This record gives sequence, C-alpha cells and structure tokens, in this order.
Amino acid sequence: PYISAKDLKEIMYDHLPGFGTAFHQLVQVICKIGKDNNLLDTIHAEFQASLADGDSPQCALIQITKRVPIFQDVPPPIIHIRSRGDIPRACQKSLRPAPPSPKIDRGWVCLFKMQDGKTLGLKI
Amino acid sequence: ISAKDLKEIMYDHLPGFGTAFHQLVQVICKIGKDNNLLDTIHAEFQASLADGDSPQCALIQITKRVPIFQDVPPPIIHIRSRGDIPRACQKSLRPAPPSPKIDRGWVCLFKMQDGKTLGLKI
RNA sequence: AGAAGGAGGGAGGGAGGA
RNA sequence: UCCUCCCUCCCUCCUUCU
Repeated sequence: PYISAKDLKEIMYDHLPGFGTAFHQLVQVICKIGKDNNLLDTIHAEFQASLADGDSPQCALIQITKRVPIFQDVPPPIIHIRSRGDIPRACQKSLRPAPPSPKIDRGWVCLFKMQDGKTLGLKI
Repeated sequence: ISAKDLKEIMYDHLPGFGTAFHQLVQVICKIGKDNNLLDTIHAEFQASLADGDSPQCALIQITKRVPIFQDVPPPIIHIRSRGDIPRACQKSLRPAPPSPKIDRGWVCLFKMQDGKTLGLKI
C-alpha cells in the first residue's frame, strides 16, 4: 500500500488553494523529511485523520508537524537562495528572523539563507 | 495534591475566562481525580512550565504525555441550549467524528436537549 | 487555514443611565 | 454631550494555541 513522496505531495497539493503559499512550502518540507525517514505512510494517515476531525487542510498539515514525532526532532531545513525576491509572493508576509533552535512543530517551516548572509525563517 | 486545588492552580495561569483551555482544565482534573493521577498530572504541568512552555501548551502536553488521555473518551456534558456554552468556546464547537480522541484536541462532547452533539475541539 | 488573550481603531442595531 | 450593557460588521498591533 506504500505511498510515494510523489503522490503525497500530489494529494496535499490538491487540497490547498493559492500557489506557493506557506502551506505549499510546508507540504514540501513534510514530504522530504517523510521520505528520508520512512514515514510517508504515518504522515498520510495523520493527514486523513485530521480531515476526519474536520480540520481545514492547512490545519491538517500543522497537525502532522505537531503529532508525527519526527518533526520535533529534525530542524527546519536550510534552503540556499540568492535574495529574498526568490521567495514566492504568498510567503513574503510570513518571513521572520529565526531564533535559536527554531522548531518545525512550532511553525518554523524552513530557513531561507541568502547570499548576503541573512537568514529568514518561514513562520506559520 | 487535590483536584479543587490543582484546577485553581491551572486556572491562575490561564488568560480569559470560559475558554477551551478552562474546559480542558476541568476535564483533566476530573479524569485525574476519578483515576488517582492528580500527582502525575500536576508534575507534568509543572515540568512543561519549567521547559518554559506557555500554560496553554502545558495543558496540551498533559493530554499527549499522560497516557490516561489516550485511553478514555471525551466526557459527555449535558446542556440545555448551545447558548449554555461560554462565549470563548463557541467558535471552537464542531461535530465530532465517531471516536473523538482527547489527545487529538477533543476536549468534551456537549449533548443538547435536542439530542444534537457538538464537540469542543482545540 | 482557524481559535483564544491583550491593545488600537472604524460602522451599524436593541436596551438602560447621566 | 457623555457612559454602560447586549448584537452585527470592518481594520491594524502584540502574545498564545491548533
């Protein structure tokens, strides 16, 4: 029954409006950490269970970070970019300087590292 | 440690009155009391705070970390009308799935005189 | 996406008081 | 002229939670 990083992203993506929003990014981060730790299934199941509770798909993504334990243990991934323009418009409003040991299950999706040295966290 | 006392501790930390966390405090202390686990629940509450967690966070950690809250259904609370539910919880009401889990944020189930049931969901 | 708390503000309904 | 209570609705700020 095992699912693919490919189609999970597909599914979760089907469920959200907009393009390149903080939640599309969060989908990407969840699936990557998903693959590399062999939890794409645990993760799909929590996504479904949260929709059953009545959670908006945004909220469901959030529940994964808070309920699937891997995400309390892997830091938000660093993503090397040139400049802040490279980040999608929808995410612009959600960038914040990151504090020490930023946690995914606290809303820190990823860390954008630009070529001027400045790092900006994507905060949900 | 006592149920009455611990509720008052937990409350003294919470913002507002009549919020979902106030309801959760009552559920936690009720379950803790029926089951002789107030000591465990209090320790975990204090432990969360020491890690620097918000009191709201600490209550959630109890539901996730003290195993009893994985193994019992959300309490059924019987009420006259929906208007009997405090203002702060109103926007948090929603229909429960079949086996709502307390450790999934389902604080309790309000059963009205009409037989209709809404879960309080955090 | 949504909720709670505090703060600032703007519009309109019902009532009561100075 | 002002105040209080309740009911809609709109904007911004801080914190918390899912």
